[PDB]
Amino acid sequence: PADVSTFLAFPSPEKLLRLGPKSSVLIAQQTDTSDPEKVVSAFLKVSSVFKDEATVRMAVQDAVDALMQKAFNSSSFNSNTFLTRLLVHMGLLKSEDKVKAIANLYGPLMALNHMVQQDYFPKALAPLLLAFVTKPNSALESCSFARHSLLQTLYKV
Amino acid sequence: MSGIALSRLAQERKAWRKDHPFGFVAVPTKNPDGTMNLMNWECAIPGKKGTPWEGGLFKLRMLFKDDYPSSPPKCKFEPPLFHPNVYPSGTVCLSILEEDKDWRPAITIKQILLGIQELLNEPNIQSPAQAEAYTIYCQNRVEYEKRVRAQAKKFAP
Repeated sequence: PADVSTFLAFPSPEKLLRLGPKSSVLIAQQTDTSDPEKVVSAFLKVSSVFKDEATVRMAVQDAVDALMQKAFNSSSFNSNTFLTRLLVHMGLLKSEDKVKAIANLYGPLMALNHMVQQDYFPKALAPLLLAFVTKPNSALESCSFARHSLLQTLYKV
Repeated sequence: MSGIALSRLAQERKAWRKDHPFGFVAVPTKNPDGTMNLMNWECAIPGKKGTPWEGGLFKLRMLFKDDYPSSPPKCKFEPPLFHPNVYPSGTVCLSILEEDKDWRPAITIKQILLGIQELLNEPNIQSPAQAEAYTIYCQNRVEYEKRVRAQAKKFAP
């Protein structure tokens, strides 16, 4: 077996699957969704293990859904802050504080592709996400497939 | 150990008081004991005539660090403004306000305030500081200008 903390510390597809059949619930349960920064962190760590393979894709998508549903459904959760910090951590928007933008945006983009199609997703965030995913950026250009996919999906929101 | 910063700031205050652009305000705040706090200035920038910012008076605080002028002052609109290059915190971005960019001793308070005034109607769309204003500017210019005019009227003296 595995635990959520160990998974978040050193994310891997295998560790996610080892969390068990209820991994999605556990990731959400163990994340302090009252803090947008922590939600961005969990979202990116979970999405970092995305692989276009049945079991992993499902595990990542389910975890993203449980986490974001829990975060977004709180009337006190600032969805705009979440989006801003997500863009900052993805290296698409600058910030006043120093952050270590992730190296690979493939997983995050594929996770977002799934997220924006869910009922819990605040549609008001779609235009902002679209603006920053379409904006020129080397990291995004390296993940053309995932980028084009997410944009095509955003056009349908 | 801010003696060097204070020496320069005292001269900048005298220079500003002697001559500055009409409509602009830049005055040191006061310490509890009544003396001037040259490290914290309350300023105001008038919208440029002929632009959607006309009529508005935008207040900002200029904060100087102890190592000034090796470092540029931190400029923050109070309250924060709707503009692509102004962070939600109110901090405004300019190349001349970045130590690793164009900040140099030759830069004056007049140059900074005039630079920020110019930035108002001529944003740097390539380097946004907020997702909101950037998104609207790029997706609906007419709507963006409408929001700018409303904000200018809101802050009209």
